[PDB]
Amino acid sequence: DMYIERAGDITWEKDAEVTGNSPRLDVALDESGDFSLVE
Amino acid sequence: GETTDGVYRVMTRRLLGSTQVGVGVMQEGVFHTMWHVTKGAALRSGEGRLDPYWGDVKQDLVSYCGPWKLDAAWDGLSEVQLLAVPPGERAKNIQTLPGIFKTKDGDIGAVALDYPAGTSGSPILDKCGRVIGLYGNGVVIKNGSYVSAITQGKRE
Ligand SMILES: Cc1nc(-c2ccc(C)c3ncccc23)c[nH]1
Repeated sequence: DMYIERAGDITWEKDAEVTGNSPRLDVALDESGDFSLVE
Repeated sequence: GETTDGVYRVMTRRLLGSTQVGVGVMQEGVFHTMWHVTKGAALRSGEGRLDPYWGDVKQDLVSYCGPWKLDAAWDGLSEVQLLAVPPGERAKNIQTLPGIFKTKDGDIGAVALDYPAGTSGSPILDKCGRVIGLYGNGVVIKNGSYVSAITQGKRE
């Protein structure tokens, strides 16, 4: 059996760590729900 | 069981110790996660039981106790926060400007943040604290790094 445990509220937190880039990517979605890079 | 709104860990004892397989969102009495986390299996909350209500392997989404509740959308402009809940570490908000998944069916927001697979299902939020999608289905890029779709369901 899988079980759940609460980990926090869903809140925008002002002054949080800002990171990661913003790539534009060509992708295909298969019937199994797996994304892949179209090139 | 615990029905309180918020983000939750999804755990299994089927491996060594207790292992975090993913995360989800309780809203309006409904549990929302990604399909690859639970494979559609039922869940425990104390001595309470959560039964799947809705799912789709292609969307990679599943809802428990009721229909999909989360209907907010990325506006295509503003930054967002991954409320990341990694295995064995505290909930941590991480702010980012989404990139784009360009598909034959449409454009999707994507977040370029790398976390262990056990983080799948962590919500993505807008400036008003609304869930606009879930993190953990996406792609591995040129670099070897992971980019996730902002995966959102349809509310009926
Ligand atoms: C079998 C499977 N693993 C995933 C997966 C989910 C989330 C993250 C952050 C991942 N990072 C690296 C590799 C896989 C990841 C999807 N499906």
